[PDB]
Amino acid sequence: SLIPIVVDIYSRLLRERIVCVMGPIDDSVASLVIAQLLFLQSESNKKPIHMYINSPGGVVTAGLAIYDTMQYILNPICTWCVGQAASMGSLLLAAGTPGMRHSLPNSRIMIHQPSATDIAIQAEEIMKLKKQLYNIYAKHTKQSLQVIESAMERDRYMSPMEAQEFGILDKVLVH
Amino acid sequence: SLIPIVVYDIYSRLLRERIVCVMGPIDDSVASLVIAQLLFLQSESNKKPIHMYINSPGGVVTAGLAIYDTMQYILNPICTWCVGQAASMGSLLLAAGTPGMRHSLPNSRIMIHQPSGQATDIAIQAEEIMKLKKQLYNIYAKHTKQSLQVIESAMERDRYMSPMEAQEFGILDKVLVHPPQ
Amino acid sequence: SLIPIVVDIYSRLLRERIVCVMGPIDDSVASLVIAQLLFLQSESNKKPIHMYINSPGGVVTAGLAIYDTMQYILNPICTWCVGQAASMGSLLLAAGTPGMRHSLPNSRIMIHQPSGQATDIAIQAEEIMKLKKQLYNIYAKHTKQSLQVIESAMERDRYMSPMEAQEFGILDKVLVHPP
Amino acid sequence: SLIPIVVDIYSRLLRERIVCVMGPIDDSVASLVIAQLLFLQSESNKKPIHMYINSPGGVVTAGLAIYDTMQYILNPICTWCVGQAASMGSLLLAAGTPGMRHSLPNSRIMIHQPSGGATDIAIQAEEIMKLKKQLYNIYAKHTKQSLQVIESAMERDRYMSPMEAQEFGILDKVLVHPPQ
Amino acid sequence: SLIPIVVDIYSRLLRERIVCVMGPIDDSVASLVIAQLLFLQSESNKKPIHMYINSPGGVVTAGLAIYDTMQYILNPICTWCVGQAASMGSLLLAAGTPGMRHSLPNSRIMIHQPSATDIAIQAEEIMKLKKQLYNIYAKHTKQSLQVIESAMERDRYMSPMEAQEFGILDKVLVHPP
Amino acid sequence: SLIPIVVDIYSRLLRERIVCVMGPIDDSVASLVIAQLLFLQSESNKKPIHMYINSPGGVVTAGLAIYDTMQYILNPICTWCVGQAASMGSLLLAAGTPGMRHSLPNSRIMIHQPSGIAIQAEEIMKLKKQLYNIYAKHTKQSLQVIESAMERDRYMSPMEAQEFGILDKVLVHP
Amino acid sequence: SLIPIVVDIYSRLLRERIVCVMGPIDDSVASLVIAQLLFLQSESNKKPIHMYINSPGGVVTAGLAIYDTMQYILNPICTWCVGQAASMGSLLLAAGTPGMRHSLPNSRIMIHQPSGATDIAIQAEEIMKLKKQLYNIYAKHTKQSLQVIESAMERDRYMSPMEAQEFGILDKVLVHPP
Ligand SMILES: Cc1ccccc1Cn1c(=O)c2c(n3ccnc13)CCN(Cc1ccccc1)C2
Ligand SMILES: Cc1ccccc1Cn1c(=O)c2c(n3ccnc13)CCN(Cc1ccccc1)C2
Ligand SMILES: Cc1ccccc1Cn1c(=O)c2c(n3ccnc13)CCN(Cc1ccccc1)C2
Ligand SMILES: Cc1ccccc1Cn1c(=O)c2c(n3ccnc13)CCN(Cc1ccccc1)C2
Ligand SMILES: Cc1ccccc1Cn1c(=O)c2c(n3ccnc13)CCN(Cc1ccccc1)C2
Ligand SMILES: Cc1ccccc1Cn1c(=O)c2c(n3ccnc13)CCN(Cc1ccccc1)C2
Ligand SMILES: Cc1ccccc1Cn1c(=O)c2c(n3ccnc13)CCN(Cc1ccccc1)C2
Repeated sequence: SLIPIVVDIYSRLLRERIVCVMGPIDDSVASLVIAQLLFLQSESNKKPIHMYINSPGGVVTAGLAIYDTMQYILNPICTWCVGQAASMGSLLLAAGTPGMRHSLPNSRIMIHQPSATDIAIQAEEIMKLKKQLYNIYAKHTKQSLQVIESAMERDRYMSPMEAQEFGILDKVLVH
Repeated sequence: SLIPIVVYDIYSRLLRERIVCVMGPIDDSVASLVIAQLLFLQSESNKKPIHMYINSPGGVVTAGLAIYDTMQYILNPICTWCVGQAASMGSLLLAAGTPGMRHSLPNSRIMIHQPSGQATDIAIQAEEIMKLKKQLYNIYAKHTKQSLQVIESAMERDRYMSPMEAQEFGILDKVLVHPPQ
Repeated sequence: SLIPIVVDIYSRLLRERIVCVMGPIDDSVASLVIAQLLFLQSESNKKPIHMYINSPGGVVTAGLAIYDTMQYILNPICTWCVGQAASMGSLLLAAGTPGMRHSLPNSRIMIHQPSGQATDIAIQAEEIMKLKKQLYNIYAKHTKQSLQVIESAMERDRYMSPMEAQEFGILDKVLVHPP
Repeated sequence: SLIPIVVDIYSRLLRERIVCVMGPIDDSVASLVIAQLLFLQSESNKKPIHMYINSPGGVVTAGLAIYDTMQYILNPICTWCVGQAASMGSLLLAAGTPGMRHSLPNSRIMIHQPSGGATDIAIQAEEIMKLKKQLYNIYAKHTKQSLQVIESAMERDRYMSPMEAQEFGILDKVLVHPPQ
Repeated sequence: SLIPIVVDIYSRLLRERIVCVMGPIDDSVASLVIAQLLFLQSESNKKPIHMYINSPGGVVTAGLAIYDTMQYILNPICTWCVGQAASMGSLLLAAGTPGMRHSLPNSRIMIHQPSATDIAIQAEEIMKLKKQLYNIYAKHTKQSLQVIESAMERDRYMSPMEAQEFGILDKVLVHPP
Repeated sequence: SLIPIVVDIYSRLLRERIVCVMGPIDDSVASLVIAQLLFLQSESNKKPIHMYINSPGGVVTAGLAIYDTMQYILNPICTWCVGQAASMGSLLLAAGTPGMRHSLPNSRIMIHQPSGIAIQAEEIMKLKKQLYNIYAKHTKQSLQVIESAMERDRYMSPMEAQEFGILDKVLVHP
Repeated sequence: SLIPIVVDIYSRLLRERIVCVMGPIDDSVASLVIAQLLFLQSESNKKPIHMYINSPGGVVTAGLAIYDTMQYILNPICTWCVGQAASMGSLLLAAGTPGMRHSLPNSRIMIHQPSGATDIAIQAEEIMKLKKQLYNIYAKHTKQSLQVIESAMERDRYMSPMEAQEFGILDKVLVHPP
């Protein structure tokens, strides 16, 4: 028992121009997501693309690959948080086109990074990655580096409204 | 190991009947699957009822809340049906059905008590577990019409309800033995 | 090596309106049996449905889900025991339509419940007992035996012959060839 | 191993009305064999069915499920022992239509049952004896040997040659080349 | 794993009437080989059947199953040893139709049996199987039982020419005629 | 779930003349990449081929197999670093056609090799020297610069990769 | 990996008469390679076959199985070393048709055998018999003396393509399409 067929449902979502990041982020997810984003831009570089995010996070470099692809394509991107968006998941959520970042009412949003890496790396390198995340979160939340760094220190989740206040998303909708 | 074929694919057939199955433990991939089916069925007709079959011991809370938010999101009425059991997040989805359209078979077991803990994708702090718990208190109260204190006390009891008890408590609306007609 | 093709045999059985409970019972089996039963009722709610049972038991709640579905649908249900029907398997066997519960001559039938899968999640003493009582009532309903008779019999760790099962009220007919 | 294609080689064998019981016998093998036997009966309830046996034995109840099915259907059944027919395997071999039970020349036949298990769930001492006595009666029925003879023979932990199995009543003919 | 398509390589060999015993021998291999042999006979009980052998051996009863099917069918059977034919593998190689048992130049051939298979069996039984192997080898090589028993006692491989002298095969070929 | 269908998604990329080196490099990855490179050349020995690299590295000989095929085929090869190009990954990135080596803004490049198929000390060193020569050929740095730089256990940004000669362009938008 | 489709990549290579030996060699690989070689011979007895070799070695008897098939078929065989050709891999590389044995510039070639390979454990005399067969094969195709082969295979080392050329393992090292 695996995937149903419709009048494949995940292919159906791709016809809707929906890209799913609904799990832990690794290099395989990144490749699949990136391949889909470039394909949808080709079908149309003006029509919006929709990203469904239900991820606890994952590999940083895998997440930044998706982010860079989101920034590369010309399409407006509507991000949708369902379930949760934690760590790199919340970075992709905040990277949506301004005005088009949404969450469902009961989602949980976390920008705190966990205590991840394809290979072992040095202290100076984890900190360079961390600082890249600070700049991206700052860019898209309109918050200063300081309040980003301090907020990412708190090991906690935000509600959709808190995330809206903080600048991670724009709209919280029930229907 | 083989999923039989009909006059094609039994589970594709249920989906043509607008039937979605939550028939096991709930995790992120189940939620991904259910959610996609609900949004698909809505697009075929946003007024025609959808039916959700629930035989689940529970699972990941955020995955269950993902399904719950999608249930409340779509315009369709939703009939929930409990066969076997609806425990933990399973009973939440059962109680989240359209009022008057929440059913159980006669011998099912319903539990709103949450398990002591794999209801998390990643380990979390004490304060977050409590925020999630209160989210559940509010949802059970919203759909059962019981007060917070009644829900909080009831969820502290490690027990299952019978369908008739679940009906009196406001979790479901009718217990069926045979089809009306 | 795995499942030939008729000119799929299990899909052929489903054309015959045959449903298979041929292994241990869990939520996955229950979901598949239930989907088939409802599908067959829609093709026709009067044509008999046939359930083949060769099972050592399984999850109680999953077995009750099948049982409830059997009782829900309009179709008459012929139950056939090949090999054995143990624990929840004998409950489904006994739940067939009166006069339509069968067994092959050398099958083994046990209504004794094993000690201690059994449940999907761990449960309290009171819950295990409430499940046991649901079995008592079902067995009493379809065998026409009193509760005390059921409770005492289910306390014996033994198997029955098809004949003993007929005398006890679990099945109606024991057959060697097409009756 | 990956089956080739001519259409699948095993679906081709089913068109020839050949059912294979190769390897150990469990509930899944039984459900499959039974389904094939009932299917072949429907295609023609008089045409012989052929059963190839290369098995070391297996679950008793599963073996009896196949056996009862063999006795249920109308069709004649030819049994062919290739390699070995041990324990429940030799019971299916011996349950073929009288006169249509065969073996290749170098096969090994054993009616002795294996110690311990053969069982889907653990069982009491009285039940295992009940099942054992069922096997005595089946072997007695088709070999035309007495219960005492069967009980004593199954106590010996040994195999038979095809000709010993013929003289004992398990099979009817040992073939080296295609009969004409 | 990644089996290429030819406008299925292993089904192409079956069209050529080639059966493969290309690994260790167990009941599943025997079911397949036997099914293919009977299929090929039915398409023609006169045309030769070819058996490619690169096997280290395996289950005795499984190997005897194939052997019996080889002797059963009417077709002449050409056996071909590529790589190695050890234990039951060498028996199948030797069971080929007289004059049609071949090997490539660098193959290794062993009639020595390895020191469980099938199920746990008694001492008398394993000896009965061993005696069945002696007789088979003695039939197809034309050696006496004494010669067979002593040769199977040596833990060693033969070259194709040694196996030719011994009677296990008839032709050692480098290239086609 | 597995891969989606469009009209498979990676077969679509191949129709675009895109080859993916999107994970750790091993022999199986090498044989697949190689076959796609030779196939694309047959389709056309003149149309650019694009290589997407998100790799932490892998087997050296496997990576050199890919590198040699890149240098063999006549096509211009455009390399694109997304996420990271580390160890052999950064070598294939630098092996692109001059002027056609790219990276997205937040990628990480590392030419340091990892400390680690059961070979002798002389052979590990022979292999390392081959990497030096290759990096020196395509970055236009001298060997001493390559050897000292590969000693540092660090990652480069795309911009320092550019000034070092690993890539040519850092793109943000089309 | 997930094999892509073109309008299967490895079946496209086989239509080019390319057979791949791109990993460790075992009876499974040999069975497949042999089947491909005999199929391509029937497509044309004389058209060259191409063999891509990126292998660390494998079972000796499996390797000799492929080698015997290579010498059996009438087709000329072009060998192409990419990545590496170690132990039995280098034997297959060296077994190509004289003048048609190739390597890319950065490949590594090793004729030294490993110490551990064995379908079934064997005696000491047998493993030396096999070793002698490898000696004779390498001698035949490199045109070196047995003594030269025996000494070289002691040295636990890899050769460069140009060093394999002057030893007689291959004939051409090329960078771009000739
Ligand atoms: C039409 C189509 C369909 C599927 C995928 C791609 C395309 C078109 N298409 C591209 O989108 C790009 C390139 N390219 C080459 C030939 N066709 C295409 C070259 C690289 N470029 C930059 C890039 C790389 C990775 C991530 C983000 C951005 C994008
Ligand atoms: C027609 C169809 C078929 C299958 C799937 C989707 C659709 C249509 N369709 C949507 O239903 C939604 C969006 N969208 C964008 C393009 N097409 C669609 C965007 C937002 N999304 C909100 C959402 C997400 C998860 C759970 C609940 C609600 C709904
Ligand atoms: C036509 C068809 C085909 C396949 C499967 C079902 C159907 C028809 N069909 C039903 O049988 C039922 C419902 N339903 C909704 C749309 N179609 C159907 C909803 C309620 N359900 C009650 C039930 C649930 C579980 C177990 C037992 C009984 C029965
Ligand atoms: C025509 C056909 C094709 C495939 C499978 C079955 C059939 C016909 N067919 C039966 O053979 C039987 C029943 N049945 C009901 C509708 N069709 C059929 C019901 C009872 N069953 C008894 C039995 C069961 C298992 C083992 C041995 C004997 C036989
Ligand atoms: C036409 C065909 C196609 C595939 C497979 C077989 C056949 C023909 N065919 C047989 O060859 C045999 C039987 N049989 C029955 C219907 N068709 C066939 C029954 C007896 N069996 C004897 C045997 C068994 C095992 C090994 C050796 C010999 C041979
Ligand atoms: C047309 C096509 C399609 C797929 C693959 C190849 C081809 C054409 N094609 C070649 O490209 C090459 C050879 N060859 C033989 C028949 N067809 C082809 C032989 C030698 N090989 C050299 C090589 C090998 C590995 C890596 C790099 C270079 C190139
Ligand atoms: C046309 C074709 C296609 C695929 C496979 C084979 C053939 C043709 N074909 C043979 O090549 C051979 C035989 N044979 C019989 C019927 N067809 C064929 C018999 C002997 N075999 C010897 C051999 C075995 C292994 C390796 C090398 C040589 C060669």
